[PDB]
Amino acid sequence: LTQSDVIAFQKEALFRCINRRRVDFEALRKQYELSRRECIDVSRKLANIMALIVTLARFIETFCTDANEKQLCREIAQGDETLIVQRSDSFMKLLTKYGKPASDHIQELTTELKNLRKSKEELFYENSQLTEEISALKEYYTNIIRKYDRDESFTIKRVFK
Amino acid sequence: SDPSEPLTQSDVIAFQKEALFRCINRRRVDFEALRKQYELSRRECIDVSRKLANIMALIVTLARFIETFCTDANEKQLCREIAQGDETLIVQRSDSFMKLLTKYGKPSNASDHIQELTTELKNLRKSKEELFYENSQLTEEISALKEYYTNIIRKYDRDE
Amino acid sequence: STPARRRLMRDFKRMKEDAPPGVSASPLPDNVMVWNAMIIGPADTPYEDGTFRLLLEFDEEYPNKPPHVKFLSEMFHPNVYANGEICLDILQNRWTPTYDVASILTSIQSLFNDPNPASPANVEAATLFKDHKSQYVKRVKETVEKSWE
Repeated sequence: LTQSDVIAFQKEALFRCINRRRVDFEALRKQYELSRRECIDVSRKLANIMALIVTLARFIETFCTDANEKQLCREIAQGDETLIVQRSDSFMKLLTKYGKPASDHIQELTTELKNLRKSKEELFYENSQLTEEISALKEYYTNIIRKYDRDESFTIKRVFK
Repeated sequence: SDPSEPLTQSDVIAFQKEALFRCINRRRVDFEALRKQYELSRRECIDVSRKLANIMALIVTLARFIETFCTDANEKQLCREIAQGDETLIVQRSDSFMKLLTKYGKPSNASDHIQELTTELKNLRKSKEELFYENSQLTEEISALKEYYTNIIRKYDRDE
Repeated sequence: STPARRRLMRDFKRMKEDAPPGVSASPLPDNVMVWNAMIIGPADTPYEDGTFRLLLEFDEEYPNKPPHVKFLSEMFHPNVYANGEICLDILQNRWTPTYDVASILTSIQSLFNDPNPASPANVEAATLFKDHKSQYVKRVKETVEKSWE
């Protein structure tokens, strides 16, 4: 655990420790990958039902005559899960109220598409940058720790002057 | 042994043990850093899945009402299947369910146009939402890893 | 007896008095003529911290002719044949009898640091050096760790 205690440890046992760590790491890594795959799955599932509901709130917003109705629809489109549940009852109350089966409007709809298009292109760019950063970061910090360990190694300094 | 001496047989095994520790330490730091990224992913799975059960409840509610306002058998069938609470069916029928909402939620050729438009909007939002959740998870991971290495580096710093 | 064994002996005193950092070498107590050596992989190279052992085989035409030098330890380097032979110019085409065992070993660590893909002995390593640098440093690193036995 410390360099002095390693000098105290025995040299075959250090190899056995290295392979204990290698196989523990491989376990942990298959575990990490399973976890991430689940997390991506639930997140895309959530992303999809949220997309359904905030898109719904915008159209039902368009059909509301009451200031409060429009307020609820807009707060829902904000896309916060907690608020969405809480306002769910009033939103259905609103949907029941307005469910009973021009030019400028399509213009807005396509404006929002382009804005989102631009938002998604950006979000993708920043995701790419974030992944790069994690990798850079693990590498940067590991390097500093390697250097610290080398600088407190005495065998090193006596082998090299 | 003194530096003005040729490296002896004990010296070689000593250097190798110190190198062995440094290898162990590196694989141990890398492993505990992985430990933290995994514990974080587990917490986020718990959180997103709580959120998904809740919003699926909302979807099931929505599906019962649109089921009620349906004229054609196929529509009623889709609504009932969604009201079942299946997570894969909602993904697949996301477009047809959205079209059903737009058709019944509201009191010629322009209506069909606005339906096409808002289905596209829902799908761009689904993408924006995925990318938003993934970017949030990514930044939580960067934050956790910074907090992990910084602490080891500071233990070393006080070990002057 | 001869001047060759005495030139080997001057090389020894050289190692004892001025041992270059991260190298060691000594001939068998009986046979001045054969030498155990070892290089340590310098810092900041992918061979970092390795403890590679080396055999030098001399004869009676030295310092005129160099010894034959081969790594004993398992190796992975573009300038190393699968049998230890080393593709170094100072040994194959630019030798000078002024060179001693110390100078020879120092040049080999210089090579651990500067792989020469232009005279590739081991193909796999000269390629991985250029195509898949991460797979290369992984291969070399498992080499370094087996060297510790």
